[PDB]
Amino acid sequence: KADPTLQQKISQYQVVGRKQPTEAEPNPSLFRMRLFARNKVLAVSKFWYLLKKMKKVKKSTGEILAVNEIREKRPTFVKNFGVWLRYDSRTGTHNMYKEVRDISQNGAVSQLYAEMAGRHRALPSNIQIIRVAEIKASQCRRAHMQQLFDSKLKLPAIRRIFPTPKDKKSVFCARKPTLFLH
Amino acid sequence: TFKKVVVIDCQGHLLGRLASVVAKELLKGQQIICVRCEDINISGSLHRNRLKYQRFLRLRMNSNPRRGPYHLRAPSRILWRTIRGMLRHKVERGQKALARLQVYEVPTMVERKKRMVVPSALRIVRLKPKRNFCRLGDLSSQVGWSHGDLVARLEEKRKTRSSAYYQKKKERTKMQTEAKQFAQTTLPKDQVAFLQQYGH
Amino acid sequence: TKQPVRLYVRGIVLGYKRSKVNQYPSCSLLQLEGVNDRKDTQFYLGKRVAYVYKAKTKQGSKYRVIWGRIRRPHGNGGIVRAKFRSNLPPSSIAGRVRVFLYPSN
Amino acid sequence: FTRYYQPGRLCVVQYGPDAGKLCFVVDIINQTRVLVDGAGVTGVKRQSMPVRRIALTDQYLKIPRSVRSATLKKALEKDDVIAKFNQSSWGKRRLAKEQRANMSDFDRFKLMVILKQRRKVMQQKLKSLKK
Amino acid sequence: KSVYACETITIPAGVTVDVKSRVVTVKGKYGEITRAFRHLPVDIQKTKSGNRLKVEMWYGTCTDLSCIRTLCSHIKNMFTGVMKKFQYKMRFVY
Amino acid sequence: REEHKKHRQSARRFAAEIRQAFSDKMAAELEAAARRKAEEA
RNA sequence: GUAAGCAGAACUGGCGAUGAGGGAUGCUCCUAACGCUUGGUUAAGGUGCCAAAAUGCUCGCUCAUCAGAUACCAUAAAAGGUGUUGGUUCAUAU
RNA sequence: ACUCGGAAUUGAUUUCGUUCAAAGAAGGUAGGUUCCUUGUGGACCGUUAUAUCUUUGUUCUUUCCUUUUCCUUGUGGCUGAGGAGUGUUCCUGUUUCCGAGCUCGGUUUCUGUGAUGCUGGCUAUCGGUUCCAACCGACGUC
Repeated sequence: KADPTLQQKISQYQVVGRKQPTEAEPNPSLFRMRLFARNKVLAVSKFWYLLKKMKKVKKSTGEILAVNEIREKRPTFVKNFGVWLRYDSRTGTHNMYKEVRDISQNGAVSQLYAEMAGRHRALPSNIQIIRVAEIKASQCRRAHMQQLFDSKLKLPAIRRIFPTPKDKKSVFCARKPTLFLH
Repeated sequence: TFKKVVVIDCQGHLLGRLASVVAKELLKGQQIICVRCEDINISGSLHRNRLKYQRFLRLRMNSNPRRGPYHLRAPSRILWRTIRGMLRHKVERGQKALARLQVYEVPTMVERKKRMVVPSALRIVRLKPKRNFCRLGDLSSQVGWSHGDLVARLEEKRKTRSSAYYQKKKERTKMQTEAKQFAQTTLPKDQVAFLQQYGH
Repeated sequence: TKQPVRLYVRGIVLGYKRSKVNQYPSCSLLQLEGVNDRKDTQFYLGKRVAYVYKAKTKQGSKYRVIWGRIRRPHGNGGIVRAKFRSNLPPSSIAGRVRVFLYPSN
Repeated sequence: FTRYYQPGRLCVVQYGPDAGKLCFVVDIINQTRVLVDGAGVTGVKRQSMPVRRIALTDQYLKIPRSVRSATLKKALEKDDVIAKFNQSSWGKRRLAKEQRANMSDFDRFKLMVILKQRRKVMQQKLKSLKK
Repeated sequence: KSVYACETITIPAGVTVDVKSRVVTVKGKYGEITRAFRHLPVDIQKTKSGNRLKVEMWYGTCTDLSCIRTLCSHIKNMFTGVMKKFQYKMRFVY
Repeated sequence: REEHKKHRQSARRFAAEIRQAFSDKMAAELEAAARRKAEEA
């Protein structure tokens, strides 16, 4: 009943692996990382890829302990996110800082892969979102965020093209439609 | 699953978007008239579309251009081509579909009947505003369609003719709905509350 | 005079089940008046159909029929597949067809 | 330019699963899409609905901004906006289309017997008022 | 892009203004100009204290925001038209 | 259902044990970016 | 070898000996290999019309007085742009 | 092939939600000032007051989603059942309830392996040989 179509199917996951015991080196140092992914499996894939860049570890030489799903605390109300990220253009790599507004962190990251692909043509494979912090209104530094802030904000509905539920739709009509609506 | 005839008003309409709806309905067996084809619209500016129509006039059979692509100047005849462009018209079935279609640039006959509107293929809906568009009546009179200002005169004549019809009808729409309010009182008080459930 | 009181839904023969390049004229293809989704279609499944047409000669009357029935829906639109006793003739295309509303529920 | 996407404006939801139910706005998320809900008894769970889907209604109840779903229900019951919309036209014919759908066969027969009996009396006055 | 933007125009004393639809008649003492603005997506509307003419657009992208001030400059020219006229002196050279 | 209400104090303590740890790293990483601008220039 | 739908090799897979569905059209690409068939389900690939299936839903970018549009594939580069949309980093709102 | 439904479980032992309590805040309500373009206005000051929200406890809620195994009623498609007989004695199922220690034995009616059941039209249709139409396909050798 809840509409599948609006959002991407991102969920946030914590991951914790630890390399692997040896007779030289027993009890290693443990790791932790928050990741965004489709699934409980595909988080672990992305964990081992990212941990390979940091430290001399692999999926064969490593061992994973826990994959905790994380969600929002309170998803009812709207909040500002300052997303840090990197991506790979056809020249080279660039770090960015985007600012997105939605009810959830999952909703923000869904909205960002749309935005990032649409502008910069950045493929899903290249993007790696580094950290997604919650931000106060008096903190966002982007101008498109600032217009929205303030109580009593109003927005008039202009040019009302309605996506008719199917079956409602007919190929011919009589009257010609009315878009200003009022 | 369909009416006997369906007369289309073609003002406000986008040329391909209209034609693609109209094509599929001719194949399903519906008989169609198109009407006021001079006022039909196209996206892009007037200069842009006339430059595209000049690429069309450049085409001809070089051996004997009597034979080759017939460059049809009239708006009615232009719309007719793009509907035929969306049909397998060499096969026998495709030909039958064109037979159903009637296109006019408004005559007698079907001023008296109602004209419908395809809402999906419509400029106020589709073209995001500011984005420049072009009327086919302008584009045709640029390229040697002589009869612009008759289709001005005849329409302007039969709009005055129609507004005379309107004010008869509008007086006797009042007159029925006055006599409705008497008749709704005098029949018993149960059945008045019955109709106000279901709207009438 | 005219036919009094019709108890059928009325329907057009679109074509056959096909690809770009292959008919499968076993399975005819059918549009119904009103009906516009898969959700609206699930009334009409099972329900029995007739192409009627007329001929130059057979058993005391000029008209023929080909009986069939509705099988299953076809795509996210209303359109719905059918099976007739004979395969349907390709003369019957853009051709009217009576969907009766028995068998009931 | 009447009608604003603002807190506590009433909305008819035209597309989507809800289809035809009424809702209140809470908060604007960004320039598309808004934090639509209903406490009750429309019974539309709160969500990030797009702006395209929802026709704005004339009536609003004034409340401040982002809002708890309980504190609608208190501020609703004083005003009764959902009742007041339902008085006016558009509101009436919304309920007509619900109750036309739900007619029995005898209930559809009832209608056309009354409506034809009206037309006997309607035609008698249309001759008499002419005279 | 940008949620709201509104510049306002001062009407001088010996003039009247009648904006029905987009189209703006300006009658003064000397003559009167009418001029249409059915290109621009914009809400023109004069005030309660009727020697001021506000004008606004919601949702203006940065190209289309630059048509708010183009309105004001054209309407201001129509005022100093119907009061004062526009003399253009041209000199011959040879 | 009674044993659900038993440990539900400790359930929220796991939610904090996550969000504290990455919010400290969030904070600690940004101060490293501040020092490299100062020390080089 | 300047290069070639050029010449000569290594490993595996094809074409040749091989149709079917897709790439509009193609011996070699993709899916997939074939006894006659009834029903069901997919693959590659697609859903405005030709054409079976979305003028479906949802979020960005683009206005072209030669827009662009799907691997093999039916060409485009150095160098420019205060056209527009974002980013990185300095300096006083620009 | 599509559906109306439920019953327990896993996570963060509640994601939420909801009743209170204190604390804090701004995208600052009542309240003061004040200002125009008189507004469903804006600046300054105010922290719940004639609106609130968030953090942190607490009041009682099992659904959102997500693990896990399993019982369900509603419509439809394709294929199949046929020369007689007797009838359940054995056999599996469902069921009457009697005893022995959820499990086994004895006993009664009912249904399967042993099910085709009812009914209509025509005695010319059905079918076949020919030619023709229509939609889709379809350009010997080295």
